[PDB]
Amino acid sequence: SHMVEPFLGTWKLVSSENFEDYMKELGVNFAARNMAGLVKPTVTISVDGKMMTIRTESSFQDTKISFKLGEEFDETTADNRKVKSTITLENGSMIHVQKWLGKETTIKRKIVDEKMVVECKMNNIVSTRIYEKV
Ligand SMILES: CCCCCCCCCCCCCC(=O)O
Repeated sequence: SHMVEPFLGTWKLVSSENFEDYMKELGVNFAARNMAGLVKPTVTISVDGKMMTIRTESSFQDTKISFKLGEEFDETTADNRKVKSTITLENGSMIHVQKWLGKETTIKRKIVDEKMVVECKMNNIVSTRIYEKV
């Protein structure tokens, strides 16, 4: 397994653009939007054989997912949506699709200059979050 290797590690958020409207588009209630909005999460990406784990830790939230690449799985998101998630590697990006209630959002991560640039998109609203390797 070579294609995941650049994303393996511990990443700490350092910048965020338009996260408020992305969450607004997602339906996150306004109280939760300021819990998520004023915090810098640490995201940990790891592999244990067949299995990948992506842990997100906050002051507030401490959620994580485990999955095999390209195998849909059930996920409860931090805002309590019950989604169907599929995570692939495509063109050197890691792509996470969530589908729920006939809605979809995607989270794309790519390594640029040793930083992890994460693009969150729903319905033409885009948020860009950039993490630094710890
Ligand atoms: C626990 C407080 C509620 C937070 C709700 C927003 C989370 C929904 C999806 C956020 C995905 C951010 C992805 C990332 O930057 O790694």
